[PDB]
Amino acid sequence: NNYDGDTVTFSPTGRLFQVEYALEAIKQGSVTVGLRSNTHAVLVALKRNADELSSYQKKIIKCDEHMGLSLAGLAPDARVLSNYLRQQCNYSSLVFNRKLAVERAGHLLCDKAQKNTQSYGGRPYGVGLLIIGYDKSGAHLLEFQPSGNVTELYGTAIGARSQGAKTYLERTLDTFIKIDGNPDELIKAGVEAISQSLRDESLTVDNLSIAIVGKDTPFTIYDGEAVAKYI
Amino acid sequence: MDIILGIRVQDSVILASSKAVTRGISVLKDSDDKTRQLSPHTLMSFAGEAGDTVQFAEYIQANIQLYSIREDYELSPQAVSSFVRQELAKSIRSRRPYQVNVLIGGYDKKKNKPELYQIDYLGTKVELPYGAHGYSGFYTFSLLDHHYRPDMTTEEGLDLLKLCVQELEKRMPMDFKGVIVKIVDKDGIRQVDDF
Amino acid sequence: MTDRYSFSLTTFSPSGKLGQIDYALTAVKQGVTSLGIKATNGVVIATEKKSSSPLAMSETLSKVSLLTPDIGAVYSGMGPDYRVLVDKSRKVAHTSYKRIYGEYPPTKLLVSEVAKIMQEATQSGGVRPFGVSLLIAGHDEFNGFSLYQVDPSGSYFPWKATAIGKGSVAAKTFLEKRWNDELELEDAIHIALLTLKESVEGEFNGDTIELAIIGDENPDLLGYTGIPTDKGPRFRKLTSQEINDRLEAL
Amino acid sequence: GYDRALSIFSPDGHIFQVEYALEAVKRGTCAVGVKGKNCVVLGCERRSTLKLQDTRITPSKVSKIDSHVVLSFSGLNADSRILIEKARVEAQSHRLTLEDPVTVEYLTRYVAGVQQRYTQSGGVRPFGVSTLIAGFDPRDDEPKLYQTEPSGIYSSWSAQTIGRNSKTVREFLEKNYDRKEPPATVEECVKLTVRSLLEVVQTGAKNIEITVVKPDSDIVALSSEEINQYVTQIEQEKQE
Amino acid sequence: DRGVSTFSPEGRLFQVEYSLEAIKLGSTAIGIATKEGVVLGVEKRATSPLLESDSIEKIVEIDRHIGCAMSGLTADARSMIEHARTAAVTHNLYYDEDINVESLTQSVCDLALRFGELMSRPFGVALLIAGHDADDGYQLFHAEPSGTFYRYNAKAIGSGSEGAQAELLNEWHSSLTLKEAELLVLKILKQVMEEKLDENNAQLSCITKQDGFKIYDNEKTAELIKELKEKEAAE
Amino acid sequence: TGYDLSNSVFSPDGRNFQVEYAVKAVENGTTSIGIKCNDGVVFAVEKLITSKLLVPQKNVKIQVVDRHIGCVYSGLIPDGRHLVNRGREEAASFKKLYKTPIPIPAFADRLGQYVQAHTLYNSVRPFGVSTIFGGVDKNGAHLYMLEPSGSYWGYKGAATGKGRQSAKAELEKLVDHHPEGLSAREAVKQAAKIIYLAHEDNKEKDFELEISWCSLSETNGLHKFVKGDLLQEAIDFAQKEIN
Amino acid sequence: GSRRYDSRTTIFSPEGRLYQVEYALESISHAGTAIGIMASDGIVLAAERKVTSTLLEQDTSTEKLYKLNDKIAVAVAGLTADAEILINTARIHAQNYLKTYNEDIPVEILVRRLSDIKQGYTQHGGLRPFGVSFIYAGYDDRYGYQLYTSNPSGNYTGWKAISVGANTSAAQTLLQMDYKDDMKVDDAIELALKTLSKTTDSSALTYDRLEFATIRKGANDGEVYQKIFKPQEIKDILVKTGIT
Amino acid sequence: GYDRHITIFSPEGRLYQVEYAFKATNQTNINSLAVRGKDCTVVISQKKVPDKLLDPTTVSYIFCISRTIGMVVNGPIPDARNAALRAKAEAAEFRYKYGYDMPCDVLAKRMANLSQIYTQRAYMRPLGVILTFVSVDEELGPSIYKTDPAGYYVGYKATATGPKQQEITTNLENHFKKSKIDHINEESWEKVVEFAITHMIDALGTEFSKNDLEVGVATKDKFFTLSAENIEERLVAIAEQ
Repeated sequence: NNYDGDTVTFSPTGRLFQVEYALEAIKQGSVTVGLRSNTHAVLVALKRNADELSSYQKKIIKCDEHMGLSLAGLAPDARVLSNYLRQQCNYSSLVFNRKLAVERAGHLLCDKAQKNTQSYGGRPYGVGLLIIGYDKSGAHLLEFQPSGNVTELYGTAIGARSQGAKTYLERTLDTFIKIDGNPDELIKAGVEAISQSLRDESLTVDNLSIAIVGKDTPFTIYDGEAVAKYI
Repeated sequence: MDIILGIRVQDSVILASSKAVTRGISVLKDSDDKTRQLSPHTLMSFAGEAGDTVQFAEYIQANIQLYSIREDYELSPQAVSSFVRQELAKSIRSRRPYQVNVLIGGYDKKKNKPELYQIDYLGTKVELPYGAHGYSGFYTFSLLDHHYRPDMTTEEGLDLLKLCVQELEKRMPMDFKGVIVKIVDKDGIRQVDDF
Repeated sequence: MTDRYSFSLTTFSPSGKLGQIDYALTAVKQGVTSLGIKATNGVVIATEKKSSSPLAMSETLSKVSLLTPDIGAVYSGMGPDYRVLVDKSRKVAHTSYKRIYGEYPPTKLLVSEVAKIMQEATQSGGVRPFGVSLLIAGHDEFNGFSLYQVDPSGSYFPWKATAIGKGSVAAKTFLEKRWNDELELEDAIHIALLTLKESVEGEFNGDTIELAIIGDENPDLLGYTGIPTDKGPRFRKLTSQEINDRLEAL
Repeated sequence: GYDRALSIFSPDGHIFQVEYALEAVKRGTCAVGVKGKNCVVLGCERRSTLKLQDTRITPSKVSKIDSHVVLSFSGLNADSRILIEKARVEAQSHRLTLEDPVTVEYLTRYVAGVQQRYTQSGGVRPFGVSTLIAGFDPRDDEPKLYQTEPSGIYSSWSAQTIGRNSKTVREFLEKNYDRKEPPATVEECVKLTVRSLLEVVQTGAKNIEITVVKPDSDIVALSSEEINQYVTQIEQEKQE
Repeated sequence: DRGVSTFSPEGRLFQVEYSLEAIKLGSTAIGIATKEGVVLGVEKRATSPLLESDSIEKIVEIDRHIGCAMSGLTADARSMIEHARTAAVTHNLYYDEDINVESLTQSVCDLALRFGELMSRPFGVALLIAGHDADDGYQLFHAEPSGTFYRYNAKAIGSGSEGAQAELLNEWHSSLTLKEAELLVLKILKQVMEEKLDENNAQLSCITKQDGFKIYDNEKTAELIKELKEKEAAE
Repeated sequence: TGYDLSNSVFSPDGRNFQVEYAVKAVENGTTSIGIKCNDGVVFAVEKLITSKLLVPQKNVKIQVVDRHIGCVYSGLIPDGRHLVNRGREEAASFKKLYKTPIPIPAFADRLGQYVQAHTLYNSVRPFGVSTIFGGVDKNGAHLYMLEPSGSYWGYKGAATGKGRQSAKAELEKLVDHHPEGLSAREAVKQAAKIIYLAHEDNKEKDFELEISWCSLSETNGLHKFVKGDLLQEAIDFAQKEIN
Repeated sequence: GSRRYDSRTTIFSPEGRLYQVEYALESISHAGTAIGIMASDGIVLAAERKVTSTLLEQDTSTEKLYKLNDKIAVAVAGLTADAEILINTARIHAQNYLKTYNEDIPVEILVRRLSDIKQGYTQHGGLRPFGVSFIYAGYDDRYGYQLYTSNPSGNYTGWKAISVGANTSAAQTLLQMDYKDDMKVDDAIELALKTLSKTTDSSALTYDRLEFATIRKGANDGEVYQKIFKPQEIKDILVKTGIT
Repeated sequence: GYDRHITIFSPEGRLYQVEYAFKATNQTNINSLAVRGKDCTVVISQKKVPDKLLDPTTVSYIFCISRTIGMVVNGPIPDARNAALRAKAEAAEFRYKYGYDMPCDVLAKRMANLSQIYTQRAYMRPLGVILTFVSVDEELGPSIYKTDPAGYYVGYKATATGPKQQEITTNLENHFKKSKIDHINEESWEKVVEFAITHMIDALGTEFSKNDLEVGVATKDKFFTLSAENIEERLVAIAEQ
């Protein structure tokens, strides 16, 4: 109200409204799902078009051979944060000959977002990210909020109508965690999860975007006729 | 480059500058004009290290042309020479100094007088009836000391200049491929196309 | 962090007033009275030592300050602002003059430097004006004795005699009746003590009054002998006893 | 440093500081440009509220940027000097590096770029100035006339006016200027320019300035008497 | 007042949303992508008849294989064009090849959100970037001041955009010829323009693999306008 | 009014309202505690299980500084991470110049001055965390708690977050009933109980217990996380006390 | 943050005016009147000190008339402290020019430079403008005797006769009435003092309330002399012209 | 009304942020007292530990700035420690640059100058503290110099600070009106501490245990604080006469 003019101002109840408004931009964004087993980790994303002449906005970005994310919210902010992750993954490989741990990647994203919430002149990031990866401790899934809060999960969803997919994953928890050594079935579970968030529209060939990373699987993105198999 | 001469007579200033450009072993050009018009009644000839000479001359030219447009007025030869001196005095304590020596021949329209200024790369300025840079003075000054009069005509100045060039062509080891001669007077700047 | 106040805090209002300068002058008006009188053979500057508490040692608080051996200063208004201005004035006398010319600045030019500092606090980014008016007395070879007033705006004026602060209006009228161009230094001190008594409520003695002069050279205060041209400072702060002696002939 | 964003968008998609800069131009004295077949004429209004003026030394309204290009303006006089200085420096810089004087379009594009920059840089306000830039490209006999404004947009004009009451003189030019047959001579072009200012000026005395630019760096400013002869001939034809 | 980088309660940047309103006031620009090439067209919209209309430059070359049309505060586009041209040329210098149309577009869009208290405000202009490369063929992109860019088969921006976009919705198909696209841009421009469309107040351009980016002559466009008139009178 | 709109502004009371608003964010956070024992310190924190999809034991909250200091905080988690990152820089520079690992009181002031600095200007926001930290140095065990104002003191026991009142009361009983002191192993058990008891203020969702400790005898003066059997033993002891 | 307290000193009004410039001009209208008159054989500068005191040391006092170099002087109207900042900058510029070209700076070039400095404070930096208007009286060998004025906007103009400060409207009308082109310095001295005597807000015009200066080629032969009048010399010229 | 938020003048020529910083000074509800002996300078301050969970040994508002200089603070602990760290850094730098120990009055002036800057520069707020510096100076002898948020400072024969400063001040005034000397005429510092505690008891009307007080003592070449047991020995001597 009187306390939402900038990110440097607490409200009388201790809230940061500019951060909360940035969180609101994610809720307007298109739905994207993340889930993992013990061998693989999967991203599923519903892409959004402007109209029938337009292309469908890309949602998934590769960060390294073993790591990548999906976005929901301001796309240019995702480009900035993913670029930073690309650099940090790269610094780890060049300097230490070491693949960057997914947990450490989450810590770095948290700290980068935090600085934009405590200083004058700047603004919070207006995007949410779902980071998947396979490192020395197996498969991982992270959820990033521009408040700075990063959380490790078995599965999750962000964007508009993401609550439906999140409840489905909460039911299916015991089933999909056991899908080891079967990439197709894990993606099926993710496609079925994101279907719980659809209304009026359905998953078409240029609508759907899928990414996977695992034990002997580099981070790869599937679009176009490559996802027709799962429709 | 090599030889640049200057002489101030009754009503004009005459500048003579060699045409040769030599890059070590070969003479690459024999028609090089080692001068820049700074303003309608002011001419500057130059000699020194390759590249720096033309770079400095054109830089000065640009600055005087800028002043002329800003004020709608031509600076006096004295004022132009002082500006050039300061630039060279500034340059000598720089990271990489301009290795450039100049003569400035101008006709002052206010005083109705020709003026010749000699400035070396250190920023050493002197006003002279006649001047030179490098070894040119060593061969020519004894002739100029003898024949020079302050009331000489332009034609007499050219004749005395011819005698100087002839002595240079006789006793200098280097072939400087003749000189381009230019006259600065009340009507402006013109080139003597047969010398 | 970083100072993000790069804009002026003093600005013109629709009526053409510079509010912050006017308000700084109001702070000066609330300040304790100080005065200055110029004689033929000297200058005197004086003020009241308004002690905040009787447990406080008011001798440790100097309202009258030496700027150079021949220049002194007194103020009315905010004490802390004065103290830092004295520090800056002492330094600028060296950096912008003595380290260049090998001699102390003339009164008018040191005043000019202090004035410049006060002007800049009226235009520079993220600062308020100084809440003081200064009276600067001094001597130099070619200008003789002089007395100047400097205001929060940076404006300065030379005076034969003047007063600033609390009871300045009444004090200036008192000085107009007594001042002439034939006054000796002792006469000016006498008039200074008379003028200052009117604005003082409580105790009036050497311990509650601070008074200094710009007068003859004091070779006894030089600290060394041997150089004929060096004859000592013209600034001298009067002692508590010296003030009380002149209060009996009052 | 002072970084405050003074030029910003409003809810309706307007940048008010740029729009208010145009209001400063509206207040400025009228300036007009007309191009003939082999010339361009720049006319300028002088407000007669200021007499006891020394006209020898007072800043003239038309400024040479180079020997072949001129610049006139409407708006804040102090602001215009900054643009004129920058334009003159760029003109010499162009000659120094390209070894050819600026084209009229290039010089216009530079000045317009400076104006635009001051509409999205921190801590600065836009120029309260619109300019008319006229001249001839090197070794070219085709007349050139361009206009710039505070936003930084620029364009070419057969004839144009800026400043106070420019709506009126543009009205005149739109019905009197024929594109198929522009003022064939210097006389005809100056006459049409003086006529256009007489719609707005008041007295045809020391209130009208005229500068003629011809090809090959031929620029001359007309005197009071020369302009007065145009003023005389125009009204004697009007008495009919 | 309030920050230039402030979020609204809905999660949108105030300044970005306001710049989008400035673009709505701009003159119309249309692009249509085909398998034979991409066509770009604009409304010139001269403010007066004395303004020489061929000096209005709202279609611009970025490289031989990339063109660009603008709508909104067109002065703001100049630094964007300069950056685009520099990026295209620089990539050729570093890699001895043409730059991808998408990569060029992405580079332009990186400038967009570089504002705060960098430039003091967002750009008040939208761009249609059209071009061809070997990997993805003929392409058309819409670059906004939000930093977002969408690829389009066909797109209209400016004051007549939503009416034009509805028209492009019906008319575009994957088998359009270059000639058919040219007439289609002219037809839709004529529909949304205030003044009557002719060769002086409208401008066409195209990008083909063979000939590269070309702005059409007024004589060439005049013939296409006459061809349009006759085929509309044909039924 | 308007005094609460900008940081570093004194109200007519002499209060910095922005700092007081930062405290509200702390009070909204989960419960964290610290217990000073005979030869060391124990830290414990409540982790709310928002969903079944959270991977157990993965989202670690307690942080180590150097090798002998533990830090836990309640409020805005990112703000706490920023403070610990600074603390790690401070500890590194101290050890670089002076060789010895940073003493706990010395480390306390480094965090204190940094947090206080974020109350001096309107261009920055105060920290939205209260931090409980400490460890073992050459003079023995030390426990500290640091507030958004930059204020800190030494403690026998400390608590912050939503269930701080409940926790404080439990800590006060331990101080009274053990004037001679508490063992490190006892302190771990007691820490588990107190978090379980403090969870009544957050009873809607279930939680995960996380404990760490530094002890001269039990961990050689190094900070370690309580894991496996010792953690389960503490959970069992805690569950027995609430029933 | 800090934005809250920013007055924004460099913005246009809806009418296209610069707030701070306009308000600075309002400030200057309350300053003591300064007049400059240009004649064929010299220039006169006359100015009124603001309500003085009998205890002010006049002979060592300077608030109105300042020397920029041997050929150029200024009359000040506005904040004296602001004026001294600009005056020192102008003195330096004159010396920079003299060092560079070995010729005295032409009057207009100095005036343009100071005016450009004033302009900058209205367009960038977020600082308040200088509350000062200058009258420049000077001589060079190009245009001869010249009078200029500049104000806080950074705009400058040339004049035959001009006033700044208080009552300029009344002063300018009186000057416009009695000024002629073939006028001489001694006549201009009389006009300036007569104009101040009629426009003043004081009861009577006396020597202690005035500062006076002339720039004459009344220097022996082909040179120019500046004369800052002493208190006794102002008293004499007041008697000569028949005002006291 | 933004003249109340930053340190610019109000229409009355006042600085409200400075005035409000003086009010923050009494937020701790603690009173301090300082007196001078023949050979020493003593400072006492109330100690309040309201929470049983606190470690009472870490609760302190007296600071050892240098070997010779002590400082007691009236105001919140964050600002107190800010001032303490800076004073320590300034004192150490002074010794390094000028080759002798920084005098108490010179440090006071330096900190007062820093405070003055916060009253003139807008981006910096005043510190809500009053700083009382004590020492036995090698030139001036026993010294008390006190600084406030306005940037004011002065020397004192004796002084008091806190919510009930007036009661203590008047009590001290009345004693020095009797004795007619500028100090406590006593040989040992122990008896000067006893004087200080006795007169605080009289002025406040409250009794003190060993944990209710905090004492700092300055002698030639060192400043030190007393332990609870040292204070207890002081309290016993007071009660036995």
